[PDB]
Amino acid sequence: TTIVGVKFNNGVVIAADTRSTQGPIVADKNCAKLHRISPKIWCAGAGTAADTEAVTQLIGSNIELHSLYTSREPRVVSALQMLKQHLFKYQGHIGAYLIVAGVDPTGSHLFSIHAHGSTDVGYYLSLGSGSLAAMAVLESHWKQDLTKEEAIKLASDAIQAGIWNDLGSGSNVDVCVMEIGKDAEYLRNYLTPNVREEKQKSYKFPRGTTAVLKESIVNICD
Amino acid sequence: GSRRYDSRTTIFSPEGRLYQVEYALESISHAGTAIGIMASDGIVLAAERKVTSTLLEQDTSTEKLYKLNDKIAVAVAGLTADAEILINTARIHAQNYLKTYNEDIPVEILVRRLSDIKQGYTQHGGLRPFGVSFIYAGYDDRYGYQLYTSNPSGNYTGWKAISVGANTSAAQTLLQMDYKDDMKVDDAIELALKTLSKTTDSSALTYDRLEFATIRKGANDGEVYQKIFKPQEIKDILVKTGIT
Amino acid sequence: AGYDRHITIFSPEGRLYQVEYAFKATNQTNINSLAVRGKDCTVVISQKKVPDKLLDPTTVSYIFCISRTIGMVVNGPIPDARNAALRAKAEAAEFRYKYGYDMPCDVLAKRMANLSQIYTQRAYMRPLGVILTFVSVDEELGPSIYKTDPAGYYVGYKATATGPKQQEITTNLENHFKKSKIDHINEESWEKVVEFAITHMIDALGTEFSKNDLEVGVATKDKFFTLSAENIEERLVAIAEQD
Amino acid sequence: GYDRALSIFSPDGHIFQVEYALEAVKRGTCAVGVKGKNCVVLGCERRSTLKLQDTRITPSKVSKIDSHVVLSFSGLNADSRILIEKARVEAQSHRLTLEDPVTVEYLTRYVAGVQQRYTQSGGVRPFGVSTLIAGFDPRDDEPKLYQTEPSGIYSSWSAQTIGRNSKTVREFLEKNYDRKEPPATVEECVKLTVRSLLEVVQTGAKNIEITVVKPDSDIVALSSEEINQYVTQIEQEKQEQ
Amino acid sequence: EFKKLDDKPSLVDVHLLESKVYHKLRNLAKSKASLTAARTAANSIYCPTQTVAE
Amino acid sequence: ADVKGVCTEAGMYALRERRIHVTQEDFELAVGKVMNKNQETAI
Amino acid sequence: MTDRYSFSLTTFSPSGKLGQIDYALTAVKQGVTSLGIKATNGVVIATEKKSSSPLAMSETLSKVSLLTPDIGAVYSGMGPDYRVLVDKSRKVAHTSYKRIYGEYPPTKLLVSEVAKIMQEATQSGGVRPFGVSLLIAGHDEFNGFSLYQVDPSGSYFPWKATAIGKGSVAAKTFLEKRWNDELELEDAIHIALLTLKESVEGEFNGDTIELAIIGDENPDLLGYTGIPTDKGPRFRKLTSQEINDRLEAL
Amino acid sequence: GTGYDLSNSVFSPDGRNFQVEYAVKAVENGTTSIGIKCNDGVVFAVEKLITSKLLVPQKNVKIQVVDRHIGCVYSGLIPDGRHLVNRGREEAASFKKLYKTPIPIPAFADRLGQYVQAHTLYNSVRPFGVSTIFGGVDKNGAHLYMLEPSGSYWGYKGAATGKGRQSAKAELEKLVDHHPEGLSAREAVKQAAKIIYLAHEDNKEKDFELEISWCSLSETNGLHKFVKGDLLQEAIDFAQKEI
Repeated sequence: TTIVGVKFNNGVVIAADTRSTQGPIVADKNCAKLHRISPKIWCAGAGTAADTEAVTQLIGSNIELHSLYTSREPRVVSALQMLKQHLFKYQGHIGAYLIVAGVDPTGSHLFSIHAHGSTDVGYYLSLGSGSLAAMAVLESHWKQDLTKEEAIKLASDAIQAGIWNDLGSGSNVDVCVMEIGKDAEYLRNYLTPNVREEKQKSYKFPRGTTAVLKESIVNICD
Repeated sequence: GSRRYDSRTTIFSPEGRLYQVEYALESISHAGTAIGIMASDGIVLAAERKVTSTLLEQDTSTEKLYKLNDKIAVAVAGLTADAEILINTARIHAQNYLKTYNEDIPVEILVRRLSDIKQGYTQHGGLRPFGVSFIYAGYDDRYGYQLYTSNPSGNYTGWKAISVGANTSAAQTLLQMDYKDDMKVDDAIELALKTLSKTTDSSALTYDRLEFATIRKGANDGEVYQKIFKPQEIKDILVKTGIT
Repeated sequence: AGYDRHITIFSPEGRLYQVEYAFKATNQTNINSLAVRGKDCTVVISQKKVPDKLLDPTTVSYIFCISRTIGMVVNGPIPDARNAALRAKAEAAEFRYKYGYDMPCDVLAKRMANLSQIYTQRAYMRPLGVILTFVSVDEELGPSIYKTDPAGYYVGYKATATGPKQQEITTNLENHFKKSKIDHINEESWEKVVEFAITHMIDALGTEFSKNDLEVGVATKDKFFTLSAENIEERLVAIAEQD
Repeated sequence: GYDRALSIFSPDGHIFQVEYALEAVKRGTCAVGVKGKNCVVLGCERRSTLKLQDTRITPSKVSKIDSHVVLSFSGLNADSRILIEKARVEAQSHRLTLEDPVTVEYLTRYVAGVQQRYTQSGGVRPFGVSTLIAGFDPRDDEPKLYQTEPSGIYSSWSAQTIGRNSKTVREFLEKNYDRKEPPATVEECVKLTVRSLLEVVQTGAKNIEITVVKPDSDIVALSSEEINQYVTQIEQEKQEQ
Repeated sequence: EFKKLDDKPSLVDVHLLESKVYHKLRNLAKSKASLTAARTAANSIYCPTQTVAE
Repeated sequence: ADVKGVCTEAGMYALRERRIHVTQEDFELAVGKVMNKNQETAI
Repeated sequence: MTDRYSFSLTTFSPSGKLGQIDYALTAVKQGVTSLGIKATNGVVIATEKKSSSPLAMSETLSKVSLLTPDIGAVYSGMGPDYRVLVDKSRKVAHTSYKRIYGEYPPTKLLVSEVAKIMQEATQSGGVRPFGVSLLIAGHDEFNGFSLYQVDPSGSYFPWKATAIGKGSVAAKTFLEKRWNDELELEDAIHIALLTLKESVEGEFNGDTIELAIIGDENPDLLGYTGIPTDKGPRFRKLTSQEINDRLEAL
Repeated sequence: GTGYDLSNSVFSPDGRNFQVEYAVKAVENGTTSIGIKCNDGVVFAVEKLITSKLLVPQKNVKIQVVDRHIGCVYSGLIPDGRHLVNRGREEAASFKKLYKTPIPIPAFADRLGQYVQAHTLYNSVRPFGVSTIFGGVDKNGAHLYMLEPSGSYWGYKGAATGKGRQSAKAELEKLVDHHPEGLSAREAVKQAAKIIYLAHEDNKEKDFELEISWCSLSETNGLHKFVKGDLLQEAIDFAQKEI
């Protein structure tokens, strides 16, 4: 699992792969690792794949409730602090590794939250087991005053390096970009370097190939 | 001192009955009437919703008949708000019984659980008793069809035919003459419709303000079919009974 | 029976008598205050009545700074005002800790109104005896004046009055606001709005103020503070020489 | 939650709640019980105001606490079955703790104790029920009949009745029953119990229920077709003599 | 349409126009009937000054 | 009582036009006025 | 110390009717006259904002709120009680469905769940019933558009068209002829505007009318693009400029 | 309806709580006790009434000490003030435990006022019937606050409660006017003795006994202790000289 984030002048952009790995074996080839806390703030998890969605669901519910209570847009700062408190109260027993990016009337922001509660802020940031390869690339190519297409190209290069140089990262590329002026848009399968080729022979079997021990029908409706 | 504002809900009167349940039994009479007939082939539950108007929604609207289990259904007569909590607790208890024994909960167990819930408030806590009385209908392999009734006092008895709510005496007197021990479902249904026609406070009998719940057992054995009569099928029995 | 008027219970006319009587307790001090909304800042001015000469003027004040950015002026008996100030400060602390950013005035006003509503609904509690005027500048929204009540009915105000002569000051400011059609004072400097408010207050009450009769609270951009006596004397001197 | 005291000593010494529960019991259905040499009979009546009450699922007025001891009540029916539930669970706990089937004396003491506690605890009104406990102790054939009052006082009765018009049944038992010479047969006990009931029930053979308790884990409930059989010769012997 | 759908503010105008048309057709009795019906519908609502003047 | 009011109001309406007989359309005017008053005073 | 008012404050009168319930109904029948009607393609809920003092801001006060991006709420009773109710209902709806099921509850279950709080208030000792009457409008993919009215007693009834407040009797007795089986959203909003016209007693403009509509899933207000599964919130509220355009459409 | 004074949290139709008023009226039936805010610190004084001579002299005391620099002198229901000063001592101990800085006087005032009003919000607690003249010296200077049973406290330059409350305040005003620039503690103790003697003239029927104590930086350097030795006798016979 590789997730990166790049902060440019107008807004911020993050990216993620689609391969969910439970160890030496791959579970699913195309998954959505990006989690939505609010329509303007996005999160992507790393580390354990089982705490990320639960924690993001909790924070999204509470944050949208807080924004409705305040009758105003949510702020990335409040979400970051809430993740900090939640992860700290469990005392490091949750291995969730999350990225947080968002914009607000105060401006744009991008932070990272570690499993035991540590926090950091940077224009570029990659977290997770496959973060190393992509973060080296972004440290090599990043510069001041990036543009939207330049930022997405840099994120694509970082994720491509991560998927090529690491086993657990590959398949498609999922990218979300945040724009201060306009609405934040979400790209599904933005890059698909891996496409399964057709099989040499078709493994379709003739009808009745396997014997049936017993035939029965179970009712469903009243 | 927090004493002068207390009403002493659980207090014995000088002659010796409770007073809050006494007025709950009056609040029951001011609610919409309900009818329950025990037939050999099944059980019919019908009730006339009160406060009806042209703007009342009828497409998806059940306020007097509630489902607690696929086999057991109840009829509510009284304050619907207080009945909601009892319905939820009954459903929770039935699902817990299915958790514990993996077998359909008999009607008597749920009837006891609800009676105990009512009695607990009538006894201690200083809170007002629930002003709702239920009509329980269900099936099992123990005693076949069962038709109990509840009270704010928390006492329950079995009945071959009951009607709790407004004009209870008139409905009981009307049904006792026509009640036999051998009706099918249709005879009980037409008897209940005639009773509702003769006990209602309005002039005609339109399909909007009548609700029907029936228990039938046909080709399939061991499982009855619970159908809440929708208005489209409700208006059908009106012509069969001749009221139209 | 007759125990209706004693606790927060409904009445034959559908009224909560205790909450109604709570409002009559807000005029015990008969202290008149008003707050206007400037173009970029807010200023709230309140009468400062020192009954006895044994009082120290510095400590006697009905203006409490809730935080570095949110100020509050409260009318009514002071001990309940101080209870409300303590709770408001503690809740500002809790919100800043939990969410990490300074809260806007409307959120604080809504939370205090909700607390007052919980006070009214619970029988064993009594409603707060004060009327709180929350004043602040919100970079997300703008300058804002918020006034709650013992019942919990809060709403933003273009300009707030209070005290026994709340209605008279209300009409006095309403004539200006309905003739100028603007929702706020056009004076950019916090200097000018202070004299505007003092002049309107003087014309409304028909009284002339000295260094000690009135206490003025000013909320600029990300700053709230209470002017000292010399500041009020200088403002009054400027008003006297100007008009 | 509720801590207010509901039972307060009156200036004349009685507890108003307890003496009101006495009257609440006084409005209940009449229940009578007699004991022979080896048989105890608990007779009871039912309300005849409303009809169309079936028999199979109607809760029996005499509730089985254990295989050897049974209970009958009078007064408020709502509260009594709570005492029944508490007695049953306490009997099971006693079986678990002492490895011995419960005795009539111990169960009656427990019921009196719980009624006493409810008369003692704050925020709870006293029970409005009066209970009759009958049964046989293990390995003993002696019938024991116990009455428990809402005040918490329990006593043994050779023949006691509770409920409405209990004075008439009491005076009837005072002259057609001998404490020192109990009836020697189950039939005689049933006949005495039935003849006692017609002094008050005055027709209602349908809603007269009688439970006969026998030793060695034998508890039976006589049906209507036997009760009317007894009533036949009872009314035959009444008017001709 | 306006009879069942009770819309007196529009019923006044339609009845007034009917009275005008009937007057143009010299069937004076029907015009008077329409005018009286409009008057009946008029004096129960907030009909504007234009329609009362008409 | 509204019927009597309708009849009396129709009689008054016939007077208002200085006429001699009561007509059906004056009955309509009277019943309209009576209905309006009855539905207004219910407030 | 704690709370010594553990006894229920609602006691059955000898006449057989609840005191506090029949008292909250009286407190509700006086106040702001709100209304809401259901059309085939949507539901429109409208209320008038009685500006207490002309120096106040009716914009800050939210007469209508968003329970969920699909379900809105309108009241006609006491302000603070409605505010506390709406906050509690949002919290419990989140807890019951967003935490456990993952989406927003439908109108039918949400209404019962929020009425649970009020029917507990009339039961739990030491507290008084809420003095508000709630108009709940919402839509779902199975039961479609539905409008529910919640009474302070806790009883909720499904109504095609409704009104609560001072002008409740007139609006209720006037909505039968207005309403029929087939309707359109603009037709419904015109009906609501015409009905609310006479029930208002102050200045009539876009500022004094609070109006919300539940319609099709508009994606512009969704706040993100890229997921075909969701198409936006169905609950939208007209501003003063939006409503003073159909105001002269009368 | 009647019975508006039976309970505590009930509001009267004019909006004034009634149990608090009765507590105030109970306060005045107590021994007089004054306090003078001298320039460097504060000077307390009490007039513990000598009952039948069986009571041991110079042993029963009423100036309770909180921490080192806060003193408490109380009148009215003496035990209620005992409990109030006990809670105040606990609060000061907690503050010094978790801040390691001696509690400042206004903070102690806030704590005591919040405690006092906590007893006039409910129906299950009797309001305090004790008025305190607690004060002392802190880092910023000296403060002297009188607390009232309603929960309202003020930063007085001198205050007194008791039977001779009204007489004492007149002499307090005279002393303040005579020395507008300030007053030294050494002369303040003698003036306090004189003021107590003037107030005691109302209770001349019963015997008197004077106890005085002062907290200051010039001499006691922020420590609170009573007056013993020749200083008390000098104050006594100076005040008796003018009589």
